Amino acid sequence: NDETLTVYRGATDNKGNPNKQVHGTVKGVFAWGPGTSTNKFGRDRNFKGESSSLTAELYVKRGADLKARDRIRRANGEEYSVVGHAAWDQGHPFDGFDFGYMVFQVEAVN
Amino acid sequence: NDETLTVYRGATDNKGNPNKQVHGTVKGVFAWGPGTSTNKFGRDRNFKGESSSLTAELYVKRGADLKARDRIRRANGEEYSVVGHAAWDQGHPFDGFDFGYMVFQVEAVN
Amino acid sequence: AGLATIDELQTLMSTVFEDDALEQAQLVLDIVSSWARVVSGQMWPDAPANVPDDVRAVVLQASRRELKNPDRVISRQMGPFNVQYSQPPDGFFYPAELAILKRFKRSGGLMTVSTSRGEEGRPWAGKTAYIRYGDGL
Amino acid sequence: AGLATIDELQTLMSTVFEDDALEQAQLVLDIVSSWARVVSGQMWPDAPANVPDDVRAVVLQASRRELKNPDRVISRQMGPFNVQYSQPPDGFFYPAELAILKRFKRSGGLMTVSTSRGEEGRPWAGKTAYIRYGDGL
Amino acid sequence: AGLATIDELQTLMSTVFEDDALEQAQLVLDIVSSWARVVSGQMWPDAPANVPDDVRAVVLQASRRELKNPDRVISRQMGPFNVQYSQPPDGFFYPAELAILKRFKRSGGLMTVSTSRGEEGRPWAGKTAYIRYGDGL
Amino acid sequence: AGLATIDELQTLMSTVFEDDALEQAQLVLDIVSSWARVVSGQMWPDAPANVPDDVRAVVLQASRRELKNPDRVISRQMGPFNVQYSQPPDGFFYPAELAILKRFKRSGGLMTVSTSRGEEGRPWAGKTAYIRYGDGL
Repeated sequence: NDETLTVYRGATDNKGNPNKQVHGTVKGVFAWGPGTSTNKFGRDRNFKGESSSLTAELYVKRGADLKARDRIRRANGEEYSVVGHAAWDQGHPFDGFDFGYMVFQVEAVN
Repeated sequence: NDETLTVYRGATDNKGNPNKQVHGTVKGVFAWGPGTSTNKFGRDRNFKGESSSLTAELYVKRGADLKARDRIRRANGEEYSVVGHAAWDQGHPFDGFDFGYMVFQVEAVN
Repeated sequence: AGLATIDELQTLMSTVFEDDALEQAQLVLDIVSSWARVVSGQMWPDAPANVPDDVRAVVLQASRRELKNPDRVISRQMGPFNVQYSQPPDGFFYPAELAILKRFKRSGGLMTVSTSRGEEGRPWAGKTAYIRYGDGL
Repeated sequence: AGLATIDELQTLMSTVFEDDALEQAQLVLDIVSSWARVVSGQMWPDAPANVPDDVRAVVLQASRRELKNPDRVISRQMGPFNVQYSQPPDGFFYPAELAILKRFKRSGGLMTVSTSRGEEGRPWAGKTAYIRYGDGL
Repeated sequence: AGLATIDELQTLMSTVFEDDALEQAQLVLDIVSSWARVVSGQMWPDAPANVPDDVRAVVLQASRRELKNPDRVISRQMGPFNVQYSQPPDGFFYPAELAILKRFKRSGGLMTVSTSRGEEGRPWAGKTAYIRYGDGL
Repeated sequence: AGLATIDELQTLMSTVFEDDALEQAQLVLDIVSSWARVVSGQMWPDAPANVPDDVRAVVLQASRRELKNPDRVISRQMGPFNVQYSQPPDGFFYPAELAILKRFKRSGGLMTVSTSRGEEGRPWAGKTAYIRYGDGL
């Protein structure tokens, strides 16, 4: 089924010092690709060293504690960052039925 | 069904000082993706700090008070800006049937 | 006419009717009530007085279907949003609803018509020729 | 009416009904109870007293299929998420559910109608012409 | 009611039910037990005492399908993830499950109904007219 | 119950069951064994003693099908990977498995039911009226 995700919440002030603390646990699943393929891994190139860039989609239950501008840690150790408000967060325009699912474009850096 | 949207209307003069006031409420729905996927979130990169860029589509009833070069606020607090004239704002070329729907490419910044 | 009222329809649709929407809903409900009356065959003089729950349910459902889509549509989509309804009924009522409505018909519905061979009939040619031969009793 | 209550429906749907949602759910449940009553043919004077578990199951299931997916839709999708339902029944109850409701009907359901040849019948033309020739016993 | 308990259902689903999920599962299991009871025709006074393994299997499976499929869906997908189930049965039980449930019915299930020609019958018109001409033995 | 054990199922699936997976597998195997027993009609008092290889094969296969997919999924895919199974059996078994299970039934399976015309029968009305006119031999 689903797997628990550690969420870190924090708002940067004018001093530019982030203050991220534990906000609880959220249940969600990851999707490394929009369709039948997978997203390519970015190359830092300019950065001195070696790294990778990834943009995935996170599926979470409606009305979850997760919110944009937060940090997400998986069960293996990698830490991701989610940005941007949730998409498809509305009911059916014709009838009003609710799927209860939203997509988060989480950026994978580890 | 639909959700009310706050619309802000204002025309910039030669002085470059915007004057945006409340023009009323408009009913519409949001679509964060052209097809079965979702639009990627832009990165400011050059801008000092962190932000996001988004380009969505807004579906509104025909003959609404909404017009291009306006500001849109949702029910949660985020404020969007709509630019460009509405598309598909015509009847059937063969018969003349009217769908009554138009698409607005609204830019999401919050 | 008007088997059903407008308040319970509003509660069923979870919306409020105003301006021409209320008038359109009332007209549609009256049309559906007339169709139910003609299908059942009864009259219901006092419309919102007896009005059994079966016909109320039938007319409310038919009005809901009519208001949801006035033109019979199978699949309708606008951009990413898509919806595909089932097969619409030929009339305002589904066959099950029509069968429920035909309950009030007398007997099992197997009504008959009295045919004739184009004859009137005179059952007196032979009886009035008798002459009274008694005391007149 | 009201064969089923609202608490067990809330537990079945794992949600709570409030505002117009509670009223809409109550109206739907009453409609379904009326349909089940007319299909079965019984009356159930004390509605939430005897109310066998079979009819409770039927009305709860029909109320669920009415509250969720109100207008009959086969496939409904918005964006990346899609869902396709099975073929909706003609009425609020599936054909399998109708058999359970028709259980309470007398005998096997093969009720008959007494036909006639348009005749009243007078079984006394020949008996009253007898004259008492005895002691009057 | 309650042919099956909740612990073996939890083991079958490999999950634990809490909050209103336990109540919903119990209600679904009671509904399925009532349906199995009415299909089989027996009563099972002591529900979790005799409760043969066949009916336990049927009710557990039906509860599993109901919990994992509240509204009958053919294909459901959310983004890249997709799943398509088989054709749902008309009722809570598949035809094989229904046949297994109908095992407890008496004989082969070919029960009959005693018809009549609208007659009561008086098998004494001709016997009581006899006058005792003996010793009264 | 328990026609088959858990070690040979583990070898067939090439996996080891632990925690609630072992309990779920045992419950599924018990359910399948009960269904096979009721289909065949035998009892098998000592379950893992006689337990012919045919029924062991049938129960192991049914357990494997149940563990692989309990929702009877036709086609399931997540991302690039896709899989589409064949048509699932109705209850648990394909027709060949059911035919093999019904081997143990007596004769060819064409069992009959003894009907009656609602009569008890008294084969003594006429024999006990005879009076002994001999020596009592």
